[PDB]
Amino acid sequence: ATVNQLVRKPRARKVAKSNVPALEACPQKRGVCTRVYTTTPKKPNSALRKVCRVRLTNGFEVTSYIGGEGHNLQEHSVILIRGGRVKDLPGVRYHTVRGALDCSGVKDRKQARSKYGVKRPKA
Amino acid sequence: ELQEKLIAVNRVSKTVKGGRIFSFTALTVVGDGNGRVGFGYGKAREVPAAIQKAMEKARRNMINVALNNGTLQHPVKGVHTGSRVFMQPASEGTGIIAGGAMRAVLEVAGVHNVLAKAYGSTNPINVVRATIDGLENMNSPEMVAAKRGKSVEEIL
Amino acid sequence: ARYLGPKLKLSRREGTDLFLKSGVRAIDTKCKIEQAPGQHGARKPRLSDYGVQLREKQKVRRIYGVLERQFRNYYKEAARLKGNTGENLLALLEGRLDNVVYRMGFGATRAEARQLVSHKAIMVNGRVVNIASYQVSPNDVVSIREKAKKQSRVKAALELAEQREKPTWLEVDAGKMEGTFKRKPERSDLSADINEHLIVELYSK
Amino acid sequence: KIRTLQGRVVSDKMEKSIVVAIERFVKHPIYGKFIKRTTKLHVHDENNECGIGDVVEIRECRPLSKTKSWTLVRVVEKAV
Amino acid sequence: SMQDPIADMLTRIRNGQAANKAAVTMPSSKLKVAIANVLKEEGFIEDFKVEGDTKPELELTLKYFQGKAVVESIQRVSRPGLRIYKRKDELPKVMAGLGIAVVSTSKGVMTDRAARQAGLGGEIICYVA
Amino acid sequence: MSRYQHTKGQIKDNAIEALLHDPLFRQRVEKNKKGKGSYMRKGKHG
Amino acid sequence: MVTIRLARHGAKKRPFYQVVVADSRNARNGRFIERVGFFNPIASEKEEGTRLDLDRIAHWVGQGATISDRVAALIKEVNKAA
RNA sequence: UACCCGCAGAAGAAGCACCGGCUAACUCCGUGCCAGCAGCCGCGGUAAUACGGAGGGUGCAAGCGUUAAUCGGAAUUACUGGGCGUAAAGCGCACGCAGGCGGUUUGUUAAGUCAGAUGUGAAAUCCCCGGGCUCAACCUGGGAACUGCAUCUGAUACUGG
RNA sequence: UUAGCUAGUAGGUGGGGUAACGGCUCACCUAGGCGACGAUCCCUAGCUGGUCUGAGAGGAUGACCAGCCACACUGGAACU
Ligand SMILES: [Mg+2]
Ligand SMILES: [Mg+2]
Ligand SMILES: [Mg+2]
Ligand SMILES: [Mg+2]
Ligand SMILES: [Mg+2]
Ligand SMILES: [Mg+2]
Ligand SMILES: [Mg+2]
Ligand SMILES: [Mg+2]
Ligand SMILES: [Mg+2]
Ligand SMILES: [Mg+2]
Ligand SMILES: [Mg+2]
Ligand SMILES: [Mg+2]
Ligand SMILES: [Mg+2]
Ligand SMILES: [Mg+2]
Ligand SMILES: [Mg+2]
Ligand SMILES: [Mg+2]
Ligand SMILES: [Mg+2]
Ligand SMILES: [Mg+2]
Ligand SMILES: [Mg+2]
Ligand SMILES: [Mg+2]
Ligand SMILES: [Mg+2]
Ligand SMILES: [Mg+2]
Ligand SMILES: [Mg+2]
Ligand SMILES: [Mg+2]
Ligand SMILES: [Mg+2]
Ligand SMILES: [Mg+2]
Repeated sequence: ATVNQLVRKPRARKVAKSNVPALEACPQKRGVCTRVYTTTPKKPNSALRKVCRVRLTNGFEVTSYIGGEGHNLQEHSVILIRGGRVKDLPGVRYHTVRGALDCSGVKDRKQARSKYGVKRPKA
Repeated sequence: ELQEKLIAVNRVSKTVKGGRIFSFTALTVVGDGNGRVGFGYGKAREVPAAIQKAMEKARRNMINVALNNGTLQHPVKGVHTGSRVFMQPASEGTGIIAGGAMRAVLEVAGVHNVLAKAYGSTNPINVVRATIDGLENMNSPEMVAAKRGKSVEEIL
Repeated sequence: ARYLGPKLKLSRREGTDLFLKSGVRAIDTKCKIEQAPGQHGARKPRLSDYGVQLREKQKVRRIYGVLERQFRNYYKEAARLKGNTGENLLALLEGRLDNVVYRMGFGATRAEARQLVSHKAIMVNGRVVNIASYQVSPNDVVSIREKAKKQSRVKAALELAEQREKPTWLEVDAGKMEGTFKRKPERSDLSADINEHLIVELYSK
Repeated sequence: KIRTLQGRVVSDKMEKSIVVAIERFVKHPIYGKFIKRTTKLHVHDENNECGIGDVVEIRECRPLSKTKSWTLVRVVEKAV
Repeated sequence: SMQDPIADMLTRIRNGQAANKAAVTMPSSKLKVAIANVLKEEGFIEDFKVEGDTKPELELTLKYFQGKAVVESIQRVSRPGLRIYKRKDELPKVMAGLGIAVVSTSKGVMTDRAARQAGLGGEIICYVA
Repeated sequence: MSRYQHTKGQIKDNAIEALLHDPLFRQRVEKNKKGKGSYMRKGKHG
Repeated sequence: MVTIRLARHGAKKRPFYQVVVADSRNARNGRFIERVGFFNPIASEKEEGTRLDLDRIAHWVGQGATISDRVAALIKEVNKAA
């Protein structure tokens, strides 16, 4: 605080680590589904949240959430993950991208389609 | 002539043998758009009553503020509890650049052009108090001249 | 790049008449001007601090027919310029060629004026200008070109204008169909209902 | 008139050479405090006239060794 | 130790103002005297009086208006731990020009405005509001 | 249809029983709308 | 050697040449000793397309500076005009 | 080629996100702690403005969302601009070297300091007044700025010697 | 949570070398030289004009454009 003190030893910038380090400052990354499963959320929620353990293109073995109702994923299914954690799931820091690579877009979605990789139903 | 507006209304509880007793607190602030500003903090079992009370409070215990052409006279700090507030006069057309409770109080007072910032706590009741204090303390050129025993032209 | 939807809906939303129709017929007859658009129109929710400013901004934008990025740019320009910011912004808005045309009375609506501008009906200083966002400068004469002078719409527009209140900052000739943008308008010449200050504030958060 | 610097002789062991600390009184970039910063310089001196602790005026010149590109011009305050 | 006499003087003045004391006395110095003079000129005090030969005492007469103190605020700026010097274009404006800033220039201790007029900067001793 | 990843490790004697002593088949108790665990600081729309 | 030449500085289809003294080795729009004028071949009516600080150019020539053909032409034009 | 003139005919040309609060925008149906949502707080256990669809609305628009990344908000490393009795924070207490700071008077010096100048601080960029592309972006003339450094000539209140 | 490092090492004399000053090199002489104002060692990194952000002070950054540096399959070497 004393200016002398500061001069001696200046003020440390608070070095913030990233919460999505498997991405390695990439916006997405491709990976291979090592294992696809459901798990119970932490309290106070009840669900069977669909999630996939993925071996990434850059070496990392992460686990990734799969949003939308229903998915075609299984083992050896090449997918893109994007970052974003699911709060209720212990340890999930990444979402899969619906509508990239082996992951399908959601069936019969009419709203927020772009988020679930669904094309505009032409009529 | 007096424009008045409610900043924040908040539900607060007392606990009793039965269970909880809820009540409402209304923080209002009134002013004539020239020098005068007054804030009021009313409390009642239902909201409208509380608001009314606050308004009543506000209307009495007002305070005059030395305004120069719809803005402050010099940069002023103001504090109350955690809420320490800074407010600086600014050029005609800048608008009120002010946060939360503060914005309200300024508007009713009649300052049209300010650059403010709220440091510390931004607890509405305290921050309004702080702002009012700042406004109150802020002296004019004429006043300063009077105090120091000079003409206004000598001070500038 | 243009709003192509219902026009009176916008007006309803704002609350006021934005002059998005010619004014042959009164706005109260064309719509429920008091009630807002949609299922939940009659309900009037209490508007936030943020909300009111936003609404104000929309109103102005709607009036002139400027989309958001352009509006932002204009605001920035105003800020940069010396003097009062809101006022500057207003002036800039006025300056638009389509707006000027509308004022003159060659377009019934601003939309009409814009269309005319687009279609190469309008000359600024004897040179066909096509852009509606074109800032007209002081002492610039702006005129209907001879090919567009036979249009029945133009005369109708002129007639309509004659009913309306004429601007002090222009001088327009109905027979010649040329108007001189004499000076950039003062704030007192423009409408008092517009609270430009709110708009200014909005672009500072 | 030539550019020249003053300083106390921090050592004078190495023959025909001395090291001359030069105090410069800079202001700190951020904090605004004025700090005494130091500049040791290997200075050439023929005849070995300078003592240790001695104040001495020096000028810059063509390099005389790996580390020695300053020469002394006059010694001052040579008390012990 | 006493490490700042000007600062001490300022503090004394402030305390006098707080406590509604008519006059405030302290060990005199030349710089201090100059400061006092400046204050007098600017009208933040009524008078000052240096008294004694061997160890002289400056006595400032504090000033009140409508029951309250004229010296609303009075801060050191330059201080022994951290000196502040400004150039003429960088000279501070206290209270948007209402308050004064006592600056020690090459041509003596003067108010900020005076310094500006002269066309010279210097060590900014203190602000007074 | 995805597999539930149970916390029992390697099931030996009986699967159903194991599952029953698992989070998937944990007890759920609802939050009271009125009564004991009933106080809400903020409404659903508050 | 040092030369006096145009450096292309405009947009696509709208060139604007800055006339620069420069060591010939340096790239066209790169390092240069002095900028001693400009030339605008797309310049409209009622605006100066060309402007050469002639004295500077002369000085450079004296020192031993070669001149671009285009630059020479420009100079000639300037001379004529004046 | 830009640009201009003529031809026909509304003709070939609108999506994306969002609508519990923060945050502009609300209803019905389906589901029933499931399916799902989620930035935070949380929602969903049979009347869900929070899930999914629809109608209606809001915001942006040839884009609109998501992810990543930086600064901001964050006065949350506080030089400007924080703190330490009880919230995190006074070494268990002292002595003391380096270091930081130094009562008062005169003289001198002129290092800090201040003032003026000279040289430089590339051009581009940023900003100001202009000019050119129909406007803009873009290009461009001239300025200002580049808070610096060095040297010379002064001032000497303050700090230093 | 790297505290000691350095023998051409620091300086001298004289030869040699360079376009040029110079431990650049060599022979001898002296025992120095650097280091808590961070030497040495480790990790990361091309630098600047600028760029982004910010009221500013700062923080982050160095694609494009322009200045400088280094590299040209890897490691060495010289010739012209
Ligand atoms: Mg009792
Ligand atoms: Mg566009
Ligand atoms: Mg402005
Ligand atoms: Mg929501
Ligand atoms: Mg809302
Ligand atoms: Mg959603
Ligand atoms: Mg339902
Ligand atoms: Mg929904
Ligand atoms: Mg910060
Ligand atoms: Mg704190
Ligand atoms: Mg405790
Ligand atoms: Mg504690
Ligand atoms: Mg203790
Ligand atoms: Mg002293
Ligand atoms: Mg000096
Ligand atoms: Mg100078
Ligand atoms: Mg430059
Ligand atoms: Mg133009
Ligand atoms: Mg002195
Ligand atoms: Mg002295
Ligand atoms: Mg030799
Ligand atoms: Mg030799
Ligand atoms: Mg590298
Ligand atoms: Mg900030
Ligand atoms: Mg290769
Ligand atoms: Mg090789």
